[PDB]
Amino acid sequence: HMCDAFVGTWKLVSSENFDDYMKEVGVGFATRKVAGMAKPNMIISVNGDVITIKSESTFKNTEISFILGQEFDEVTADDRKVKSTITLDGGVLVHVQKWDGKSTTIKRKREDDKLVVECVMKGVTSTRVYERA
Ligand SMILES: O=C(O)c1csc(CCc2cccc(Cl)c2)n1
Repeated sequence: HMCDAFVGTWKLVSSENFDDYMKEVGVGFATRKVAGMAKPNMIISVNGDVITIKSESTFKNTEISFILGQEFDEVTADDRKVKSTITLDGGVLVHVQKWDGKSTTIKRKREDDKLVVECVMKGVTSTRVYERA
């Protein structure tokens, strides 16, 4: 029952500062523009100890499966090859990505009927709000 409130299909409804976040991560112009235009559906499911997060959009379809606290190698939608660890901290899913001596954290939180995604690198944050599909 660890992630019960996150499970489901969620659709993007708002975004703030995502272009700047992507600039900080190092994403190039054309990818930023097409990725920024995406309106992803995020699909979260749990089977035993294995969590799966899919993100589907006209930009890219991604899928990760993982066990909490257990690192995995990930190819991000922007084509970074990162070492990722996802943990639950106080009811927040905390997704840390390490690559080329850099780090970024993606937090996923349930707030009211929304699923809020907060993306941080260095002092640049982006907040993206999803609603049930
Ligand atoms: O709203 C989302 O699901 C969301 C926000 S950041 C993220 C990781 C994947 C990602 C996609 C495009 C550019 C970069 Cl730099 C990172 N996913």
